[PDB]
Formats: sequence, C-alpha cells, structure tokens
Amino acid sequence: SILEERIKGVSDEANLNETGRVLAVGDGIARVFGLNNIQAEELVEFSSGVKGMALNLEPGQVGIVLFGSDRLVKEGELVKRTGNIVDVPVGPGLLGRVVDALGNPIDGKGPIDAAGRSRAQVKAPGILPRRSVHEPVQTGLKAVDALVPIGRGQRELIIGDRQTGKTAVALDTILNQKRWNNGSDESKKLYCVYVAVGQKRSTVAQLVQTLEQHDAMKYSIIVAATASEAAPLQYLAPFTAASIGEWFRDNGKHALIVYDDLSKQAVAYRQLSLLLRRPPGREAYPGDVFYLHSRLLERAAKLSEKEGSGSLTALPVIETQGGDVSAYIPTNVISITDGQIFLEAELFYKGIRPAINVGLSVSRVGSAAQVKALKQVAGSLKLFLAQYREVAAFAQFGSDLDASTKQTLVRGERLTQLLKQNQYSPLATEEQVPLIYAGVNGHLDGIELSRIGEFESSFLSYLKSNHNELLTEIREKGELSKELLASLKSATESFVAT
Amino acid sequence: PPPVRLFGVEGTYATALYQAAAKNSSIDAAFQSLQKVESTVKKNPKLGHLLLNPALSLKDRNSVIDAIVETHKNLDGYVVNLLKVLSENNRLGCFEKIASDFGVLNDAHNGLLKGTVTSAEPLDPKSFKRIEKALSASKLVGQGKSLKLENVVKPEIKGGLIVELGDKTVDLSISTKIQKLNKVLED
Amino acid sequence: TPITGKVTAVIGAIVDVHFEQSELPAILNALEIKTPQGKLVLEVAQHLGENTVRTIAMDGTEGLVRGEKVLDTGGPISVPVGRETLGRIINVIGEPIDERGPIKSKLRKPIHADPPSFAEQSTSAEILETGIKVVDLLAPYARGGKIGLFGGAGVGKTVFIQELINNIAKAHGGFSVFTGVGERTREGNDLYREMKETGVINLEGESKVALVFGQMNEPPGARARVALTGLTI
Repeated sequence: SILEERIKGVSDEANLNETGRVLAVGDGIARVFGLNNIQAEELVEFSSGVKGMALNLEPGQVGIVLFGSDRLVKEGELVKRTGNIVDVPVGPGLLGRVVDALGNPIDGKGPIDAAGRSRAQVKAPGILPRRSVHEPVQTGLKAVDALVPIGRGQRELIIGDRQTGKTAVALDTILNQKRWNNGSDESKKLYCVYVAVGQKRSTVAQLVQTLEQHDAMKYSIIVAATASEAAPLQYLAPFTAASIGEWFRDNGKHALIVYDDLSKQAVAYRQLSLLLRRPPGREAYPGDVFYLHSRLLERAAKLSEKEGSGSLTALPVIETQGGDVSAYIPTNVISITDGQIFLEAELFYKGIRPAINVGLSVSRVGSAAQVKALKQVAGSLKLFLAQYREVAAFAQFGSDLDASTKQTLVRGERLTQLLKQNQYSPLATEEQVPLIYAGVNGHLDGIELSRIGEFESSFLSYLKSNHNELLTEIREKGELSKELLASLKSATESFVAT
Repeated sequence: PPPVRLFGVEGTYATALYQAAAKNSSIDAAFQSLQKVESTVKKNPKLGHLLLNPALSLKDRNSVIDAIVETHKNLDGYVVNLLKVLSENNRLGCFEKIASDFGVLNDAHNGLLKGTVTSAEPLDPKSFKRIEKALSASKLVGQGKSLKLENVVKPEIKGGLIVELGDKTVDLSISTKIQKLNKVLED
Repeated sequence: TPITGKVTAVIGAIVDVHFEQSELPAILNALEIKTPQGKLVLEVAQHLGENTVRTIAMDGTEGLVRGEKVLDTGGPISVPVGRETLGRIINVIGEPIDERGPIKSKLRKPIHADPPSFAEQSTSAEILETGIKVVDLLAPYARGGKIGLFGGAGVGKTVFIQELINNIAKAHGGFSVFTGVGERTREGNDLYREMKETGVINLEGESKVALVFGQMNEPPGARARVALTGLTI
C-alpha cells in the first residue's frame, strides 16, 4: 500500500521496451539492462551521443558495441533504440569519393550524392540468379593475365607477405582499369572500389594522392576504416562496402572490390568476440570468423541476363604472417576463394616486382576470361616454366647439364625476365600478346638475358612504328589469325636482335 | 551440523539460516514469519514480483527491504538479518527460492514426507486415501515423517500408474513393455 | 571536487574504488587518492556497476589499507607543457624529475587526444638523410616521417638510436623529443649528461630538446601512460 507506493517511488518506472538503461560500461563494450523490444544487429543511440550496433543479446544484459569512445558514456545512462539495423547511403555519387565506414565523406568533399541507402547485411544471390563468368579482366600484369586470368564476378585472393606493396599489386589493376575508364565501356567497365582496413590515414592518403596523380578517381570509390577508427566500424566496414558495390552490380554495371586487409578485419572481430565474451576459436579468432568472411565473399557475383548480367568482382587481400597459410584465417579464406595469388618475397628481392609465386598462383576455376590471343600464346608458358622448375633444381646442383635441360634453362631464364615487371607500369594486352609470342617462339632465347628488357621496349617501339596496324588488329579482334601470326612471326624475326 | 543437508547453491543461504536459527532454537518462529513474508511477497505482485528484477541499487534495494518490514513486523529477527544479507548480496532472484528451500528444510526438520502419484488420469479421493493408507502401512513410513500425496495428471505417463515418494517410485508404464516387444519383433 | 570513494580492492595497481556517492566519475577521469607518500593518480577505466569503478593506478601500489578515501580530480590527466618543459625531464604526472623545479605551465593539456582527420593530413615526401650509407642506400628517410627499428633493444640498438640523435638531431633545427619507455637508468643519465654537454639541453638558456624518461622499474601502468604523456608534449 504505502509500502507499495514507496516501492513505486524507487522503481525504474519504464518498461524498458524500446529503451534500456546502461548498467556497466568499461572497455568500450557496453552492456545495458532493458531493451525488451530490440531487433538484433540494430543501431541503438546511447544518450552520450554514441550510436552502437548490438551483437549480443542476453536475457540479462544486451551487449551493444559502441561505435565511439566510452569517455562520454557512464553507467545508468539511457539508450534509446534507433530502431534501424545499420545502413549506408549507396548510389552513383560515391564515384570519386573517400568515405568512412559509417558512410560519411572523409575526403572533405562534403555530403555524398549517393542516391539511395541500403543495409550492411544483404544475402548473397543464389545459383538461380547468376550467369557463368566469361568476361575478361586484364590487370596489365602479364603474369596475372596469362597465368591466373581474372573474370568479372570471381573471387581471386591476393595472398603473400605483408607490406610487400601488397596494395601496389592491386593498384596496378586499377591503373589498367584506366583503359576501360577512358573507354566508352561502362557496362563493360569496372568501377573500382578500394577498401582499406586498419591502415593509417597518411598511408591511405598517399594512395589517393598516387591515384590522383594517375588521374584515376572518376570511378574509384575509397571506403576507409583507418586504424584509429573503431573496431565495430572496422568489422562493419567490408559488409558496407559490399552493399555499396551491390548497388552498382544491381544496375548491371560491372565493378571490382578490393578488400585490403581482410586479415585486419579478423583481428577486429577477434577483439569484439573476446569482449563479447564469445568462446575463442583457434588463434583466438572466434569460431564463426569463417561465417563472416564466407558471407562477405560470396556477395561478389556475375548475375544472369535476367538479373541484368551485372558483375561485382572481388579481390580480397590477406596478409600472411611469416607466409603462414596453415594459419586459421588463411586456411579459411583459401577454401572460400576461387583463386589464390601467392606472392613471393624472395622473388621480390630477385627482382620480379611484382613477384608472383607462379607455382602457387592459381585461378581455381581457371581460364574463361582470358583473351583468346593470350590463350594461344601462353599455352606452353606453363610447360616451359614447369620444366624450368625441375631444371633449375639440377642447375643449382651446379653440375654439367643435359643438353635438353640447357634448352629449358636458356629459355627459362628469359621467361623469368619476361615475368619481371616494374611497379606502377601497366601494359596493353595488344602489346603483351606480342611479347609472349616472341618468347614462346624462342626468339628471346637468342638475345642475351641482360638485354631482354631492352628488347621488350624496343620491340614494342618497332611494332609501334611499323606493325602498328598489327597492334590495332590484335586490339580489335583479340585472337590471332594465321595472317596475324605470320605477320607477328615475321616482325619478331625482323627485329630479332634488331 | 543441524539435520538434513541441502547442497543448494544460493540454498547455502537457506542452509545457513536453518542452522543459525536452529542454534537459536527459533525455527518454528522462523518458519511462520517466513510464511508471512512469503505471503506478503505473493500479496505484493506488482513490484514485489515485478521488481524482484535486478536493477535496484544498494540504497534502493535497502529501501525495498524497509517497505516490506513496514508492511509487517512479524519477522524472526534472524531473518531480518537475513533480509539484510540478501539485500547486500543482492540476492533477489533466488529470494523466493531461499524461502522454498528453508520451508522444505524446516518441514523436513519437523518431519513431513512429500509425494505425488503422477498418473494419466486424476484418481479418486478413495484412491488417494487407499494409497496413502497403503503407504503408511508399508515400512516406507517409519513415523517421524508425515506425507503429502498429490495425484497429478500427466499425459506423458502412458500406461500404468507411478507412485513417487522418498526417492522411491514404482513406475508402471506401457512404454517399457512396448519397447521389449518392438525390439524383439524387429529382431 | 570531493567525490568520495573507498578502495574496495587492490588487485595489483588496478585498484577498484567504490564511489559511495552515486556521482560516478566518467571513463578516462583522473582521481586522486591521498596517501602519506604523495598521492596516487588513478584513471577510471571501467564502471563495474554499483558505483564501483575499476581504475588503473599510474603509481606503484603498496601500503594501501582496504577502504581508502578517494577524491575525484576529474577528466584525463592534464600534463603541463610549455617552453619551460624544454630542458625538463618530466614524470608521467608531468613532475620535473630532473629537479630544474616546477614547470611554469602555460597550457595543461589532457593525456588523451584524438588523431587528426584524413582531410587534415598533409602528406610529405621530403627526403631526410642521415649520412649512414646503409640507411641511405636501402631505406632513405623523410623528414616528418615515421621511422621504425626492430630487433633486440640495447644490443647497441639504443646506441643506433643515439647515433641517429647525434646525426639527425644535430641537423634538425626544430624541437625534438626523446621519450624512453623502460629506459636503462645509466644510459639515460649518460644521455641527459651528453645532451647538457652538447648544449642540446643547456641548463642556462634554451634547450631545443625536451625529455620524458620512463624507467622500466616504474610499474606497468605508469609505463602505459608514459607514451601518451610524451605524445601530448
């Protein structure tokens, strides 16, 4: 009665449906008591000012991961539910913009023209709404195109030792996508979306400066979540990039998404999971890190023609710590991905720069998005190299060699020199097909190893001068006719050592 | 230590309460006062069930105690110290749990068996009585222990009847006989 | 202000206080527990509920009697900075431990601060050279850059850095900060002595150097916020 009245006086006097009061808070991971109504993954506005997604629901205390500093949060605060699962502005205005994870322009070009909003979680297209991949992507790296041809849709994993300019390998793709960008290719052009996770603002900024130097950012979207930026926002960062991409994909526009470093996403989810008190998976990455990564990666696709035929292409970038691939996160990803593009550091030093570890470099489903001309020429490039690997083992025993092995050895050395490339130099397929023809037809075997690089430049100059008609044809028809092959053979002979 | 050991977790409070008030020999008093505060719990359902929820402070929790002891002064005195303990330990979810545990422990100290005759049907009072008589006749009741016997209806018991009391059951069921039949007529 | 608490626990130098008053210091606040031996500056890091925070203690806990009065000094610890911090070697608190006496503090600034924005970046590329050949050939520096060194420390590692101070900082006109976390006291004494000798610190007149020194003796928590302290300067 009066007792009940006094109890009523000290009571909460809120049903805590649609709201709830914080009860402890330390370590940036808050836990609130209340929130009887609450959708999972919802965004909840803390009275501090912070907004926080909710990843743990417990009957006691619902665990809302803060997106901001807890320095303005205090226990007993109210949080009032936004009532919306996380969402991003998506749209065409994103072209030429740096945007942070929450989808706020941090380029300082101010409010984005990104017409539409979407949700971070989107469920991947099924088998039924897809067509088979058959559309070339050429990165202007001869080894990549020849050995591990990239198709629009496909997931090709860039893996290799950290900070070997891992990012630079990807930037090369962007540079060759300049050729489409300039072009009237639109439905055939990739809008390149570079996602940068865990990296400092200055590194990213240097990259955007490089990109601006290369006058590419009329199709580049930079989604960023710098190292400073919050772990929840970092966790959320790949999936919100994915949604941004899907808008392009949905329009039938083809695009390509670089997820660099996906390895740092795993560290972020590790932090979250262990402070959501979730059981630790091996290597302290929770046992459902795979689920996060798998769902993310499967959202890049080549749609059916009834579904437009749009295609987001993915390139995840995984750092290998000590080149360790038996590590849980690398093992998991390898299974998920439809290519692996192992790089080799020793070969980087050996001067293949980029250095692709071509033995472990695979495109799991292989070729069907390789230029027809380029299929013909690089046919025995693999065989020669494979023989070269065996031959090289004998050669490093350093004994007198079988004559057959020295045919291989001599050719093989030149092949290695063909593989060597210089960072920030993309190359046109119309002029990469000739170089492979020359090599495979052993015209490079003659000229000394040192002057192969000179030959490549000069040969290209010679073709630019004289067989510039030939180059136009190779560009136009993308397969080598008998006449073109004969012209090309003759041309190589004509400029064999000049 | 005082008769009947209960290994209750948060029932350690009940156990403690029991032995403490047994040594002060104010157990009947305790039980009665416990009944009275338990009654005032049931008769306080809004914010005495709906604010048994943990959200109370120390200071606010104490004031809930104060409102309850304003409602009645029939308290053991040891259970007023126990009320203090429960407020300080912020034991409030296992509050009626402790009450139940002390009640069982107490009425065990007094002596009183419990029992139930789960059945597939609600048996007669003649049946209740006849069975109760039978049970008292059986050496199971040795006196110093009384009995509660509730026949309950459970569809789950299929076949027979099941008598339960003193951790001693006779469980007649169809299922076990069906089981033997099935196994052998498939092998 | 006087916002009382008691020290419920002292599990290491990660003291837990119970602010009796429901007025609870916010996270990253600073607290002064008064002691006969100075005071202790503690920093709220968790609220564990029931007005019981768990606080990092930036000083080496000992002697603590269970249930010790607290006073809230509020907010992130505000160090004292200035031209009168130049020359000084400053404690984590900011106390001039080289006993060139109190810093005439112009601005006292919070230990915690937020890194500049992506748009605020100004990305340099100006070559800084040392005159060390291996450095120049293999990995030439850039002024304003972020340089990094790895491997066993004080395996001449410290000496290598000292060589950098000798070269680069006797070619740098601006200010320079040496912050040594877990510094070897003798080496530090030598460095301080050398700095004073080479006029880099000159006791009379200006010093284009300021110093922060954190000894490895000092408890882990102190070492944790040595970095932030230097970073503020």
